[PDB]
Amino acid sequence: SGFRKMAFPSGKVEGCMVQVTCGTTTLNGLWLDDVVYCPRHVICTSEDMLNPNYEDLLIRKSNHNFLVQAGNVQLRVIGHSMQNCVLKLKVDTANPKTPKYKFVRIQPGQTFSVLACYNGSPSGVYQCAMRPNFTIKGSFLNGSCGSVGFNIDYDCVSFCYMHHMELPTGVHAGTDLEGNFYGPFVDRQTAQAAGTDTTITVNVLAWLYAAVINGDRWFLNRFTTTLNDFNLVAMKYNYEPLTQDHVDILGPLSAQTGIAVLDMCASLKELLQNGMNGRTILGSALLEDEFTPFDVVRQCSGVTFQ
Amino acid sequence: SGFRKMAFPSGKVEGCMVQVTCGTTTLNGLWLDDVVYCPRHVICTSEDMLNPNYEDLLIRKSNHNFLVQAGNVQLRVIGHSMQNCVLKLKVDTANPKTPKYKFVRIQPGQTFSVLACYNGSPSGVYQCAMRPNFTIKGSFLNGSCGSVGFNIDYDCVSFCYMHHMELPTGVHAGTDLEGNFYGPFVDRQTAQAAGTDTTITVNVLAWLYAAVINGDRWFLNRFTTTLNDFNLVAMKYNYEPLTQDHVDILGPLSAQTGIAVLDMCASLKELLQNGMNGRTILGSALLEDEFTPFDVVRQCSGVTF
Ligand SMILES: CN(C)C(=O)C[C@@]1(C(=O)Nc2cncc3ccccc23)CCOc2ccc(Cl)cc21
Ligand SMILES: CN(C)C(=O)C[C@@]1(C(=O)Nc2cncc3ccccc23)CCOc2ccc(Cl)cc21
Repeated sequence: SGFRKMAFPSGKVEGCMVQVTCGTTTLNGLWLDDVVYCPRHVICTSEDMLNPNYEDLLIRKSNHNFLVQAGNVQLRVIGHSMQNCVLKLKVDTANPKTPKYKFVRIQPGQTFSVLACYNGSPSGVYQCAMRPNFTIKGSFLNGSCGSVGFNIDYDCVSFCYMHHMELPTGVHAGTDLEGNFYGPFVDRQTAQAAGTDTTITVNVLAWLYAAVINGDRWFLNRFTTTLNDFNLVAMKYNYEPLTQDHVDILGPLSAQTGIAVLDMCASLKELLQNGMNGRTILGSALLEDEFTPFDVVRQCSGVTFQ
Repeated sequence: SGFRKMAFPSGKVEGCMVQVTCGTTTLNGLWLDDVVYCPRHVICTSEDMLNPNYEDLLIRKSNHNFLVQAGNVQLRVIGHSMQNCVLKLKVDTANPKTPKYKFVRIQPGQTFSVLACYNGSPSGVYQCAMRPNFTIKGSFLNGSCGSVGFNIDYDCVSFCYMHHMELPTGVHAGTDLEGNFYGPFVDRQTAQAAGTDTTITVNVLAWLYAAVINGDRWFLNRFTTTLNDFNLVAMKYNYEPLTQDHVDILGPLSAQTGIAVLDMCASLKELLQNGMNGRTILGSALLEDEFTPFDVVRQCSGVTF
């Protein structure tokens, strides 16, 4: 029993973290096989940050301009190419610690672990969700660029995020490992703002099921609702609408706890209306939305605590 | 910017996790050098746990009764001994992935990362604090025993916890790596209950400093308090007393933010007597107490491992 925001063990990603230096810029790279992936903005030189022409800046670079360091060993860059907003540095050594991996593009509401790095050295690991506005609420200081988001499912690392920038509100933006940004963001210092963030409703419902599995029940009620009436109330609290796909994915938790999805939806409807009244759910006074239905099933047992 | 509950990178510990099987019981072991450490209750069946004589159960065991598996390789147990509530299995192979390490006993309020494991395989890493009642509010299912708690200092792993059991309230109990339980717990299936938990006051203050570093400052007030008047109020709300050592350890955060420790205490004093009033601090409606002053400095400065 118990419920924690749990990150995947970061060891498989730690053995891939390297330091990439281009001129005065130093950030992190992900060394997989004989390729080092990093944000392409490592090549930007002060006046090439408002409107950088990356194709032109990269053409002017040689392999000898990129300094790649893996621990206390300097890797030899033998090629460089760009794929969207990610720079790929071909090196003369395959990473002997390369895990089984894949590059996956995730959708909002999905969770992943972040291995925060500085100068190619891992400093911390935390769990977060891709917000509906395509930002992540990370914890990153200058030098964290190139830090990666990942999931580990059954021996294989799925790389889903690479950190590129911090927006004016302190939230973070990045790309998948193919260099495509999540959200309407660009790797330019031009005026950028995240859209108004909203609550990942399916994740709140999954977390309420986790609370019931862990013995919490005070928020439960005898009501049920239609999916449409629930969505009408939820959107008034900046909660995202719940689709039939979300109701289906909540099915196993519904079967495990004996609380139908729309029965739980009526409990969430009441929680939004009254507040918590000095009570907590899984030690939290706010509704948690960074646990997917998959995370709750992964973390929780097969038998519900009665 | 941003503030997250952050665990140490778990790689150095992952290379030490092995599966230990004794009879029908399977749990996790920590393979360091040529020794596998695990909870001694792996020698227990079902009746044994009700009233166990571990010295007697262990004497009846032979090295071949212990099945130790590191990945898909079986390790040969060549010796077995007990140190308090931990079983030490001498193996014929030193772990080539043994990091620089030490065994440290932590105090309540101190934080550490937990590498939750099942069948010697790491499944998750999370950060938690040793509660003042010596329990940890972990997330553990059956098979998680032997999962370890650790911190990292420079390139050295300090092992501070090994999971042994779950109490009736769902909170967890375990030992240091020398087998000594944290708290008044015993490794037996008997009526046990954690004492009433209290809030780690120095950690709340550190988290308030982290909020000020991140621009969240609505709770700051003009007031200050004495350490004695603060403690009188804190005791009343089931908050741990704040000592001069805590005030000293909060010194760098005080210097960085320009808010004296006793100035921040008057802020906490008001938050306790009045609540948050519909506001949040670092996105939380409750005061967070699982970040030490060192965790806040480490995160709001980027110390790497
Ligand atoms: C991984 N999880 C938990 C998801 O829900 C992913 C996701 C989803 O709906 N997420 C979204 C939740 N809520 C709000 C959102 C706003 C904008 C954008 C997405 C939002 C992503 C989109 O495609 C599907 C399709 C099918 C299912 Cl079952 C889920 C999803
Ligand atoms: C290093 N270089 C070349 C930069 O320009 C990085 C930078 C950035 O956001 N870095 C940051 C990441 N994450 C956290 C941070 C915290 C504080 C301070 C900075 C942080 C800073 C300037 O604004 C942009 C704009 C667009 C892109 Cl893609 C990157 C950036």
